[PDB]
Amino acid sequence: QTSQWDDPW
Amino acid sequence: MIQRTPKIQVYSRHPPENGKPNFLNCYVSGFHPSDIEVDLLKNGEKMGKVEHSDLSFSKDWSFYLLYYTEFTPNEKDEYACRVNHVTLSGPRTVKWDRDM
Amino acid sequence: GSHSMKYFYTSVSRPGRGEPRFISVGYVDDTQFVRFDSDAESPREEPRAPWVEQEGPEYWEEATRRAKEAAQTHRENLRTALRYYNQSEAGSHTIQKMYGCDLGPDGRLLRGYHQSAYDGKDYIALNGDLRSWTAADMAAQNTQRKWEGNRYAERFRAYLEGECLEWLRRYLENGKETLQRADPPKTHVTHHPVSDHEATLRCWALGFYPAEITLTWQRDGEEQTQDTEFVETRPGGDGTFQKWGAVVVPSGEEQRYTCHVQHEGLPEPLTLRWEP
Repeated sequence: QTSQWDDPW
Repeated sequence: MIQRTPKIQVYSRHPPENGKPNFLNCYVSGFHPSDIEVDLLKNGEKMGKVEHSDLSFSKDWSFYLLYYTEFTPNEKDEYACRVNHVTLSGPRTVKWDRDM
Repeated sequence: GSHSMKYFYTSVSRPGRGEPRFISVGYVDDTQFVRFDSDAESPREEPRAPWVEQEGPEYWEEATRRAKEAAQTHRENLRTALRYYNQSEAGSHTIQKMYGCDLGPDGRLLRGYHQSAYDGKDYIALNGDLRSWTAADMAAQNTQRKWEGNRYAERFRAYLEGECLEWLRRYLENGKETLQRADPPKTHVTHHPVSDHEATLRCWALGFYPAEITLTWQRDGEEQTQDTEFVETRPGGDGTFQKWGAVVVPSGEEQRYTCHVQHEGLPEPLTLRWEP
């Protein structure tokens, strides 16, 4: 499953 | 910004035997951006039911896709793959060669 | 041998045509199993492998949620990138992110992946230590200040070392039949005319898995690199792969050339010559 975390640039 | 051309490979899923049902594959790779037109051609004519894989890319960031359809290789029929991309002056046609 | 789970995100802006596109594809080794396309009528995580279809509704719903959040985030990322490089709102731009985990033989994280690009060029990447970032330019270093400030690396390390590896193991078990297999290639050499004094020997390897393979030519025992051509490994569309390597050989010299194939599906590396 994909990651919960994906911080903005 | 740099835009990269599509490498094109036209081949068959299984070894080409006349009379035997098979799959025609046009694999396009190493291009950018992702937008791209791909058609499979039988005697210069657009084939009917052509499927393609989901957009993905390699480690060098270049995109790749596989287009494919059902076809029965025979003697009179001529098959090719037509690709158009922003990096090209126009559509590029690569004929299916049973030796490659 | 060692396995991996990798996700690929692609975000494509398109000024005057509404929202940007966001595709996400999941891979276990060389096998795709999940997709998500914002350009679908009803965006949602879909199965692309048979060994994942049997996943409960919770799985697909939550995955869809995460996918949508990622899509929005990247939609913001595109504008932010516009601001960083001081670019026009008219041009179309692309953001790509590959991230995943290599499950090593020791059952521990052999390698962690988290790297992204802008318009096809390196942007920012998580380093091998999984604690520091490498930014390609001064624009990415803004994002670096940001991710260091929020300890993003720690969180993502938590993900890679845990949930990522675990889900990878589960996927490996549920799809053991197609994932934990090594199919050797069918090989053969073909001859082709080129010149009145030259020809082409094409070495063929077909229907093998995984994709990783080594195809070489040797002249009387000594590796041959000149006058060679090795096409990029291509997909069969049936879960297999194909590859050929050709060499231009003067007429009458055919017997002196050999093809060498290495694949984990082969008990012993192959040596081939052109046969009548």
